[PDB]
Amino acid sequence: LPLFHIALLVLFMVIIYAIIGLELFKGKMHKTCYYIGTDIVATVENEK
Amino acid sequence: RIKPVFIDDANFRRQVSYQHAAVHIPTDIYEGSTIVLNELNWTSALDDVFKKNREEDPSLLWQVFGSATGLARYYPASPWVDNSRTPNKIDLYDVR
Amino acid sequence: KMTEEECRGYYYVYKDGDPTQMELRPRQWIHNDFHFDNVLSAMMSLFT
Amino acid sequence: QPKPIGVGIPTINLRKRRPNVQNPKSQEPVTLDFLDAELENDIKVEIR
Repeated sequence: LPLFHIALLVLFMVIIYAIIGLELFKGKMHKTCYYIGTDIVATVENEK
Repeated sequence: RIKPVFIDDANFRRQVSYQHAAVHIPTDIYEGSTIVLNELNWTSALDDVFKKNREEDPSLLWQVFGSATGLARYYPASPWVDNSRTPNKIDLYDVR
Repeated sequence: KMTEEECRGYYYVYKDGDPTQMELRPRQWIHNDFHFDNVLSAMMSLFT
Repeated sequence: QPKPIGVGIPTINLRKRRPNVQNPKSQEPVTLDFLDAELENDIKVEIR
């Protein structure tokens, strides 16, 4: 019963940061390093 | 190892050495197991038969003993077409 | 390979899990980084 | 001739072939039937 206001303060910080990130980084992480003329994404041993 | 002399021949469009027999071991088989080093120890008695077969009929092409451990001992000695990693083409040849 | 006498030589790895796209790698008997051999190593591991 | 016997039509996928992965070449024998090396009559079948 007492943890109400803190949860209501977290629910709006998540909502504010979601909208900020939606403004700034929307549709930016969509290109990557493919092999030339291929659909095999190029990485190294431990690189995601 | 052995550093062979490798004259160049016809009847084999490559360079062969009639002095000893060459050995092929699959790439993913260690040469240095106890099983492999025991096949290389008793197959060394084949080279006299290899040579005698070849001297009775000089028109004879490869002679090979392909062993059940992966080895292939052939005569006359001649470098394998593919070094596994010295060029970027690795070879998958298993005698079995 | 399960003992150090077997873990010698080379072996094939398959990229993307494809049986026709392989690479040679020397195989080596590797020790973990946080192991439990002595009590100092066990204590480091338990710390992490 | 000194070339492998072909089966079907070949279809390669460029977009799935890494540049340096050493795909195997061939191991099949050259088994060319008799009635596929000449024109096939009803008499050549009986000779065969």
